[PDB]
Amino acid sequence: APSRNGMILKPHFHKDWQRRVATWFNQPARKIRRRKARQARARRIAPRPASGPLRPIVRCPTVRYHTKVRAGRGFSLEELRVAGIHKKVARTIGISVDPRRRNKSTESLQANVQRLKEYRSKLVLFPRKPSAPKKGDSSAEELKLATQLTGPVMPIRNVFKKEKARVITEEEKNFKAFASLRMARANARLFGIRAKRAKEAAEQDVEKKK
Amino acid sequence: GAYKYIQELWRKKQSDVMRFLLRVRCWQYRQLSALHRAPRPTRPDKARRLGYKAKQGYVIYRIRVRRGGRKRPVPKGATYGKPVHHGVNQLKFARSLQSVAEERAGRHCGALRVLNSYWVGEDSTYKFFEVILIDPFHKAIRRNPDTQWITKPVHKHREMRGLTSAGRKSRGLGKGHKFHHTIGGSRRAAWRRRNTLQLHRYR
Amino acid sequence: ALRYPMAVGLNKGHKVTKNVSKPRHSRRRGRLTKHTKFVRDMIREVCGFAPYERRAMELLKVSKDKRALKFIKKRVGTHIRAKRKREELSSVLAAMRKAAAK
Amino acid sequence: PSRLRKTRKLRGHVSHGHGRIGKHRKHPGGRGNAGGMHHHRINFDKYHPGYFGKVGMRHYHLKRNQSFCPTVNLDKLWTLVSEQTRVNAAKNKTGAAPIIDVVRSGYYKVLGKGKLPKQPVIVKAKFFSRRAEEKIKGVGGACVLVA
RNA sequence: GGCCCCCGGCGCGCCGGGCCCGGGUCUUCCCGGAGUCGGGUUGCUUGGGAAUGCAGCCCAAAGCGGGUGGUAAACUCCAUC
RNA sequence: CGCGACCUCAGAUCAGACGUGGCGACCCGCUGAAUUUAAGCAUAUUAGUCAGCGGAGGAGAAGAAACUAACCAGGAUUCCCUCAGUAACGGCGAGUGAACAGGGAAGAGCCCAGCGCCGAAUCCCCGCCCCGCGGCGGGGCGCGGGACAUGUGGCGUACGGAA
Ligand SMILES: [Mg+2]
Ligand SMILES: [Mg+2]
Ligand SMILES: [Mg+2]
Ligand SMILES: [Mg+2]
Ligand SMILES: [Mg+2]
Ligand SMILES: [Mg+2]
Ligand SMILES: [Mg+2]
Ligand SMILES: [Mg+2]
Ligand SMILES: [Mg+2]
Ligand SMILES: [Mg+2]
Ligand SMILES: [Mg+2]
Ligand SMILES: [Mg+2]
Ligand SMILES: [Mg+2]
Ligand SMILES: [Mg+2]
Ligand SMILES: [Mg+2]
Ligand SMILES: [Mg+2]
Ligand SMILES: [Mg+2]
Ligand SMILES: [Mg+2]
Ligand SMILES: [Mg+2]
Ligand SMILES: [Mg+2]
Repeated sequence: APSRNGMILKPHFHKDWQRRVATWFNQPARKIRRRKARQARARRIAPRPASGPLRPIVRCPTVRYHTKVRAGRGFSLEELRVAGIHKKVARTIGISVDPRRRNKSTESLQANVQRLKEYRSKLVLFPRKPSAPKKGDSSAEELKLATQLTGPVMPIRNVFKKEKARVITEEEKNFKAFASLRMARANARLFGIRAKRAKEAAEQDVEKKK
Repeated sequence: GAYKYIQELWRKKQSDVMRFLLRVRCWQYRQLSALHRAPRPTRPDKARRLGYKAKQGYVIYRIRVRRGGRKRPVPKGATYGKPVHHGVNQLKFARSLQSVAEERAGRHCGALRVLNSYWVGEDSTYKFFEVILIDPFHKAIRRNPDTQWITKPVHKHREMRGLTSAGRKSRGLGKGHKFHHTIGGSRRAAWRRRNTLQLHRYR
Repeated sequence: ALRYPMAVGLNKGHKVTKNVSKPRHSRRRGRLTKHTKFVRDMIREVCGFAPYERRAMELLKVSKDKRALKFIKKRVGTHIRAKRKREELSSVLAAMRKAAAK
Repeated sequence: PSRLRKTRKLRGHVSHGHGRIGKHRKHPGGRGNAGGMHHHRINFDKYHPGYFGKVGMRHYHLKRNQSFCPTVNLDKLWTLVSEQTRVNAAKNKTGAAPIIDVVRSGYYKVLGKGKLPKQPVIVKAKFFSRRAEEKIKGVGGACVLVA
């Protein structure tokens, strides 16, 4: 029974929940296990970045996130095609490739080509045998580093372009933003009917002739 | 190639030809036992799309299944309980008849490992099916690398666990908004995830 | 007179240049192929027509074509499938009519 | 700390602070929010006016990020930028006015609470208030729409 | 820290086999899983609400089609598989 | 009234293989209550929960979009944090109740049928030799059997592919 003021509150402890309580006494033991396993995987992939493969830059979806930029899942085929890396090979040099990515705008594409180009510059492809054929880099850039790269490879940093102080032309000052927005709202709202009434009026003008 | 023709013909099931044949087949099948090993696949085409291959150690049992729904096995009515659960007549099994068909083929030939099934006709009383089976221990399967996944012992009794194409469908899993139940492994697992008090160390 | 890009209204959103890539090969599925067409109609002269199809042809002959569609919708399911079927049936019926007149 | 709790001080006394006329029985009201309409009604309708009843429109597949629009007041607009933009300005003598990209700092709308210091600006933002616009103009600045 | 066993795992040599295994550029061809989808339905199920998912029964497809696009339907553009 | 092909079917203590029961903490498929709550109760709730049956593995299941979205767009599955006790359901009462985005753990992608080309170019079992043999394999040689054109193998599968 409720007594004088309080949130009329609904707890969800009506099922047999104590049968399915999940404690976290693992977690330290877990955290270590991951960490060992992590250090092992590094050591196995000896001069290769611990990170993984290189991954594309990509914008988030939705109005909310929109402005931010992450690492994506893998580079698109167009981006590999333009960079000039054979897709089947790109996997073998540590370049993530997804093939389900569309590519809508050319601003996101050229950026991601630039990424791969830069990667290919600062990559040290070892030759297959110790005897050195084409592609494989010099023994200088090899002895000076068979070094792993700690952290994510060529990390993405969401960055801003500084706008210098303008002078405010008599035109910026002239603008009526709030009004403009109200107008722009109503024209989206009313576009469709306006077009139907105009289509009606056009039919009335043609009907007047016959 | 002939298979594409055959395929398109079999889609004309209301046609004069295929209706004639289906009636004659279905008569014939009805005049045999509920489980018999067909010497060759009634539908060669279908079998190939489902993964049959006309080499040794692929088998095909044609299995009959009784049709219609599932009346609640309780004496008289007497589903004693709240009158939500009073139903006995108009209620319906979760798995399909085709799955039941496979499951029975699987039951019978324990060594054999159910791959996949297809349909061959339907009377009022029965349905008919054709379950492609495989020996996991016949060298021609064992040594062929592309099949030798079935010889692994995780694939014991696919049909029993809800893992053939048919018995997959009841589980209610596909990508996208039309699912969510089954957004872990399976129906049961999501419920499990959703009804765990995760009780953290520090809270 | 100053056209700032807006987050709301008709020609809204961030103004970006569009690349016009090759459309994915996945998108061309169901496109009727010369050889598949031949197979399809090769079989429509073996197997012939279904019963409901035949009944609809008889309605269409009579020029009672709404009742034909009402029938096909109840039979097939949707409107759009029923309409697409009724056009095929009317095409078939026409090519018979052209074939008879010779 | 049981040490500190009340049951330590109740030891010895019979009723354990629950009285002996009426006792501590199990669920004398009913369990939980039972009786919202009957027999607990007064509490509900003098501390939760409007619990019972529907109202307004349903909305099936609500996704919150569509309606994302975090606001900021003129009150503290200059807070978004380093003091030395607001200082190199009221100085300079070009009549420059520094830009304030509000969307960079994580606010989409610019509403209009507060006094804005007499010091020109260019406020870039997704949305503006009417008053926020007006105040900005009165300072001798320019609102700027961005997508 | 030591010695002794054994076993693993990886490094080099020899033999036996297999193995003549690319990429871009322009042309000519090639292309998709039916009693399934979809509909009606009844019963269970779901937060899913003029049907979230699974079922039985009846109907029962197409190929610039088909599916999705969280309010039933028709017209219409788009998007997306 | 024979002999011979094949088809469909039998029988063998025929040669050689496999399956059967157990365990069940975790896992997959079915099945499925009622105490209970609602201060009564029938829908609801308890709960797709206990009991019931089935089948597994060292994990299982899931998984390479008939996906999300509606953005300047993301890009298999699983797991955690969040979303969120929210959108929604509900004698709109009791009560119940997800998903996308965002940040992480991890990270890996592939193969058929078909359509086509290639003298079936493929597979299984026999038998003789050389090695190897306590996870029955390699190489060679047999007019030695059989499977297979009612389609085996190489190329190839939507991220396009072939010539
Ligand atoms: Mg990582
Ligand atoms: Mg009840
Ligand atoms: Mg289905
Ligand atoms: Mg007290
Ligand atoms: Mg007492
Ligand atoms: Mg009292
Ligand atoms: Mg329910
Ligand atoms: Mg709608
Ligand atoms: Mg067992
Ligand atoms: Mg009660
Ligand atoms: Mg009571
Ligand atoms: Mg009672
Ligand atoms: Mg329930
Ligand atoms: Mg149990
Ligand atoms: Mg598995
Ligand atoms: Mg799939
Ligand atoms: Mg997802
Ligand atoms: Mg909150
Ligand atoms: Mg529930
Ligand atoms: Mg082939």
